[PDB]
Parts: sequence; structure tokens; C-alpha cells
Amino acid sequence: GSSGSSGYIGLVNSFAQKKKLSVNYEQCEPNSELPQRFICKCKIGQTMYGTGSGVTKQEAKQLAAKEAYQKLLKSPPKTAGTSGPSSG
Repeated sequence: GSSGSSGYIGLVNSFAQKKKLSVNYEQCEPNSELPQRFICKCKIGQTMYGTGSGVTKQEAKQLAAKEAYQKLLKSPPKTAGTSGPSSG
């Protein structure tokens, strides 16, 4: 394959869960009748991270993540701090 053994498309999905975050995918259609292109915006906790756009929803939603990923690596979720014997 290419662009990673699996890709970022999934990175986010697993990323959010790890950071007990909330990932959402909004689907908005282009006012203009044609052409017809699906769009999916990835929002993490009511926050705009990435936005994918393609001929099909899937293709869109997918890419969306790719953007959300890099966005995290640059600007992660400002957290206070984790601490506890629950796990070490």
C-alpha cells in the first residue's frame, strides 16, 4: 500500500477514543444543484478540526480525519493532566 500501512483515516477514530474525546461527522450538501459532491466535516467536541470533500460521502468523511489528525499533532486537546494508581 501507500501513505502508511493503514492511513490516518483511522488514526483519528482511534485517537479520539484514546483521549476519551468526542468525534462527529457533519454532512452538508452544496447549494448549487450540480455537480453532485458529498462533504463531511470532522468536528472534535464542537470544534472544527478537518473537512473532507469528495464525490462520495465515504471518500469525504475519510479524508476529513486525515486533516483532524495533523491538527491534533500541532494543537492537541488542552488537558489539565492525568494522574492515578488506577494504571501505571
